[PDB]
Amino acid sequence: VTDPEALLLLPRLSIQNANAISSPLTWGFPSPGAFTGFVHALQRRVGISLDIELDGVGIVCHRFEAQISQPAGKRTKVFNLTRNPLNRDGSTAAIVEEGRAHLEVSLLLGVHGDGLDDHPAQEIARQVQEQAGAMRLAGGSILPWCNERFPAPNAELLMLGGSDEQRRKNQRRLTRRLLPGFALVSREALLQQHLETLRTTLPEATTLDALLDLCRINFEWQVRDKPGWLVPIPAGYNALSPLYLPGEVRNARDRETPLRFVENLFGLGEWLSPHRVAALSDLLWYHHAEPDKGLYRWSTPRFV
Amino acid sequence: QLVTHTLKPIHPDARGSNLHSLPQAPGQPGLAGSHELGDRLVSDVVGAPASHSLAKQLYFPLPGSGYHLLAPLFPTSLVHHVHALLREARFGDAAKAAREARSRQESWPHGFSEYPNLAIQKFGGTKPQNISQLNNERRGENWLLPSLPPNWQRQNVNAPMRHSSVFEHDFGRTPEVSRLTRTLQRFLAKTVHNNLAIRQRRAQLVAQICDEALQYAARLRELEPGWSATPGCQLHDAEQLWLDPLRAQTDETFLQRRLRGDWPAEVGNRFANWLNRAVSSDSQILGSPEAAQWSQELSKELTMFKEILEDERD
Amino acid sequence: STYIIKEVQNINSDREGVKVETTSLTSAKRIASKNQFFHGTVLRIESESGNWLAYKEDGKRWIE
Amino acid sequence: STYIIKEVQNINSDREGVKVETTSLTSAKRIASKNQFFHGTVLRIESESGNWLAYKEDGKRWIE
Amino acid sequence: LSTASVLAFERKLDPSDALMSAGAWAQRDASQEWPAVTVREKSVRGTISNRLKTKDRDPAKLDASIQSPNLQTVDVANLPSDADTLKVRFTLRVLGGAGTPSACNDAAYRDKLLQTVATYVNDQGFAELARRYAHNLANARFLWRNRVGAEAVEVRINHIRQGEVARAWRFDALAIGLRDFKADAELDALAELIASGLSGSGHVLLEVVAFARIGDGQEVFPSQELILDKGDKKGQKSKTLYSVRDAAAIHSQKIGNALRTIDTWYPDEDGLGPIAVEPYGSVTSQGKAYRQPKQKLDFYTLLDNWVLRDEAPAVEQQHYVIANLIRGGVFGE
Amino acid sequence: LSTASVLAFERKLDPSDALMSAGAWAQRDASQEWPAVTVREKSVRGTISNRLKTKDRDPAKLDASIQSPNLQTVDVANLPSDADTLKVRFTLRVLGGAGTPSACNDAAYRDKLLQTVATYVNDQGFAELARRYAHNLANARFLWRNRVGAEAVEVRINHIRQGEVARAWRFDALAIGLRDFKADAELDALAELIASGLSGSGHVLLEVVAFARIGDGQEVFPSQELILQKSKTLYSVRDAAAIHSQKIGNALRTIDTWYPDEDGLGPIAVEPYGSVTSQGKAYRQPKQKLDFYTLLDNWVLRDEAPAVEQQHYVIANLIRGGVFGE
Repeated sequence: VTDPEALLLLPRLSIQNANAISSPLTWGFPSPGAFTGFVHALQRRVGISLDIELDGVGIVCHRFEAQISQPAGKRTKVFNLTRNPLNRDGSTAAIVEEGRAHLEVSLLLGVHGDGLDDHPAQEIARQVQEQAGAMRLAGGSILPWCNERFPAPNAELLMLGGSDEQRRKNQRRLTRRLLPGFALVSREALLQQHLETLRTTLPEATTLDALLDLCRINFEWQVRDKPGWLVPIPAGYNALSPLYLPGEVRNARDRETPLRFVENLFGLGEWLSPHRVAALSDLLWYHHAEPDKGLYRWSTPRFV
Repeated sequence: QLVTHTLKPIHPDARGSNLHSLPQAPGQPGLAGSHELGDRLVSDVVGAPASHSLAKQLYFPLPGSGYHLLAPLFPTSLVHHVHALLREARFGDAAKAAREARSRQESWPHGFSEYPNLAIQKFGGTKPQNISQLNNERRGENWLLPSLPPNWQRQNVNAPMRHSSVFEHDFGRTPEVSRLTRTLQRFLAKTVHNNLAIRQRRAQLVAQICDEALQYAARLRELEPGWSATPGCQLHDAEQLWLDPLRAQTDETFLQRRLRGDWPAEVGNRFANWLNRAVSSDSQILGSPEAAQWSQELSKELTMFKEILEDERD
Repeated sequence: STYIIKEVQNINSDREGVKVETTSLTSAKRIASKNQFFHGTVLRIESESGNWLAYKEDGKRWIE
Repeated sequence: STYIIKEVQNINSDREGVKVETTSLTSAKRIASKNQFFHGTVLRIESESGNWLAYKEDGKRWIE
Repeated sequence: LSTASVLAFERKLDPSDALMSAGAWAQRDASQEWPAVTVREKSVRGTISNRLKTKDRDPAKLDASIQSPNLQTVDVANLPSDADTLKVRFTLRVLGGAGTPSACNDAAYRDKLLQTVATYVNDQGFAELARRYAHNLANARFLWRNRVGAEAVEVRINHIRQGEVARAWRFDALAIGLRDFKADAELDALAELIASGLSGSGHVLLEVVAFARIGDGQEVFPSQELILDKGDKKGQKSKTLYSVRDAAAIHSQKIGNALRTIDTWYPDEDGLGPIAVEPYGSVTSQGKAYRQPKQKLDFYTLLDNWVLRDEAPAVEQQHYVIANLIRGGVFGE
Repeated sequence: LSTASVLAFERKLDPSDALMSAGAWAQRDASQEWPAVTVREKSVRGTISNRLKTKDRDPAKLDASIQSPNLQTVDVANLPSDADTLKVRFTLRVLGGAGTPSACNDAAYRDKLLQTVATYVNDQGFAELARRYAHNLANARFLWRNRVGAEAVEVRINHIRQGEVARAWRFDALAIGLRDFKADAELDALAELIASGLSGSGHVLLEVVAFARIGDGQEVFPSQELILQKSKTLYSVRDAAAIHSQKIGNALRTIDTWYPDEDGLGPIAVEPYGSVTSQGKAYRQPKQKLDFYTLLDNWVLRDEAPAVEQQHYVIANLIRGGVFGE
């Protein structure tokens, strides 16, 4: 939860044929891990060249368009699959599950490296945007902003220096351009509150998520109300087996680091307009891992 | 064999080490996982740990340390458990009567929950039997849950220069705000006994109104190149100042000059009056405790609303 | 449940109705049919507000 | 059990069908396959109502 | 030194969706606001003309089927009332590092592959592949049915640099041979730009816009979107055309597959022209797969030999192998 | 050398939608900006006209049905208040390469087909098919009910080259025989142009515009769209009536007159098995050897060239395109 010295705001990043499943039992916006690992992979390459530190990643979804068709038999929609190429044997290809969609998202990169002062901010922003364009986020190509209107450059602003008045003015200016989209944040307070509240009935976690993510109707008739948009998300992957040396795991793609079998862990996230958030640093997602316990979560602790 | 994870439903050529079961529950209480149940585990018979290319191995960063690759598997027990939990809810004579009661308006004791915008995923394709722990009916019958953001459904934006939408532009009624206004206006009939909880749901519902309102103006400015002179400018003058296009190349320099020294302050009054006329209140209740909290909430919301637009021109 | 039972010649009309205050809609429907004061009228059940709950023509079954 | 057997080029189509009046649906499938007049058609068994009972593609096995 | 059970290469030259619009060829140069073509629905009533199976000794049985037609719904896209020119706009990016493997089990194999790639590049550059791709981009080979029966097809490629300024080009698909590759100054320049981008120049973006004269009120043929959900009830469409933003378009992979139709060294080479670069030389339309595994020309066999035994195959095989590595995919096991 | 389980031939001579409008026969010289005929709805009281079984029906049962008639809503399109002439405008393109197969499993079959096609073209050109098509394009046979009971029908077939009108043509459907094909200089020129386009000598675009005298305020019979109360749904494009592409191409291909009956039906559309929906009978039944599949199989495997008439019918089928094999 290190304080980011500066923040780079990507104005608009388009993605096509991304991963819309993100989980075995859920589908939709991609897992936050896909975005967090992206900034990490970028820092590993550009971080050494520009001598910058990126630990916080903010996610704001401006536009999400999936590829689904609702059938006439039932009200459950289906996804639009692709056609696999013919097999080597010459027989027809086998259909496989896949997802594709158009996702216009904006990422916030917290710059904690002190070396930023030694180089121009505009140059650092342009250098980062150049790698972001060639990079593939969420599993698909990133279509740059090219249209009749002028292109959108990446702006890096330092949040350490300046009075609180200038800080608030900057946050307002950023929210002004980030209003069209909705931000993504992890909300575990309400989740734990409901868990303890219904613990007496039964200690079931999945049941609570299922009950929260649905249209609840009360007898009176009436529909239960929620303060904002709440949806389940893949908080992380829990360790399912003990660590094994790179030699123990057969067919390992790397012998430098050991392989570990993990499972899926869900959570409950909330969609809040950027104007609702007071501190922008609280939006950036920070990956936290525990060496003893295999719990690895990207939830933003400073949000609470 | 009996295992809690298999690669058969994940991929046809996926082969690797399948764990027999979870000895411990690594899932923390702060989150939800398969390790939080520890019961109702259903493991079917399929048909030096090894991995495969389709294992979907992904590296994970560590603070000041090296990298650790993770090879997640396909949870079968949790998937079947959630599937049965949702099947017994959507189907069954018990839930069936519940939905019928809603149409009849009968206040039945039991409450039925719906799952709109569901998705279907097939396992095994032409050969569903190839999937592990997938029965004849269970194959391809596993439905997922929609995680799309509330803004997933996007419609067109229309702001014409005629009088058709010039007079009604100030309102800007949208299907998203229409469903919220009905829920907000339903909390004004609660008595003093229900005033305790109304202090939170009603307070949070005010912010969502301003949020859904600002999004409409943002999408309008981000979709329409501009708006020229339109009829009905008596009360619509304040609304036109919400979405400000750039000065035209062939226009004069007196357009931005007049708008620069003018702050948008009538938008707040037009919004407050619009909400006051949209939501009904009681005259006799003006001297009640509910009226005080209602006015306080409306004032708190109007303050942030006016503040948001104050920085727009400045 | 307050239900306003109205009678009109055609489904399109504005005539006042009696407030039954019944538990469920089925009760109001059975009451309207048992107490129907006319043969060719079109029964129209509506809630306390202006929203039309259901209608039934003389020669047709209940519709919502 | 009255079953309507229909034939169409694509699985998605509307066409009249013969009434088999068979005892069981599996019997209906066998009869339809026997009476198939075409190679590229998609056999579709449907009940008296608009509910689709089952379909079978030319190059695929029976599906419900 | 055995092979790696897990081998994958990220695909290169990945394009995006192609937007379409209609308008007048006269205003195409001065007008780029052409409205998009919106999909529409239509109904067709056809007879069953498929091959008969039952014996033809039943004349009455045949006339019966004719009495019952086949009804279905489809989707079609037609140009506006007054529009004779179709416009298609799509972008293309060049990532680079084709030879660079994404994941390898053994380090020795990865090092050997990088060494062989560097050696090949030093001996001769990718100018051949870049030149082949230049022809595909210049001509309309990417179009499948829109090109057939066209009066004039004009392709314009613009190299989008840091600023709006670009080296906009103009070519003719009809003038350029479909089955023959000829050298030209513009083609050479484009091939050089592609080779640089692949080598890692730093940034490459090419916006390709095509204008094809078809006719007033004509019908375009977009890529049908696969659904795979037959459904449990009627009231559905039998043909669904892929559309984004209420506008017809062509799939990114469907475009990138045609654009990479440079595999002309297949063993048969008897009348067939350019073919898609795919493993085992499979062909969907022809239904046959050239370069079967029984022969030694197979991609996997050639790569295994050139890696373990260091046997450099014919220049043609090396070009095909580099093209496949550029396309990317999953190999090994 | 067996056949290919997968065989497909893209259709040729594919026209576009046909727009409609109304106007005055006098203004025929200048026909632009005329407002289109917009479909509208009108209530119609349904009646019992079907043939009911006398055994099931009875005197009381009948009075019961007619007592409560079933109302049904339909859609009709009528010309403007003051308009006596209907106008229809549709384009046509010539792709070419009819014999060229789009997809074939076996290469030997494709080569044999291309060889047979080249041999046929060398022996005799498509001038016969082009001449027959010219008659259908000239006359108003494409119209199904609008032509019946018309005072004057005038067809104008223009030629669009590089966006300009290369050569125009004006014919009369009434003067031209419906069941008889007569030779004319213009028809021969049009047939030559079509043959060239099909042979691939250049792009060919023909804009056909017809003007039929129906009457003031008359009711046109557009193509009814498929149903999902509302019973009759008319197909409207951009709030204007039109005719389906297949509905036009079906009439335009009425060149099959070599059936084994020689009845008075006249021109029949080229369709496999000579099926006819209205007549409810399919000429050229599979029992005989004249069937298209048998003729092609024989002329391919056994290289048996059938009569010139059968060869023409087979070439017409290949031009129309379709799915063959298995």
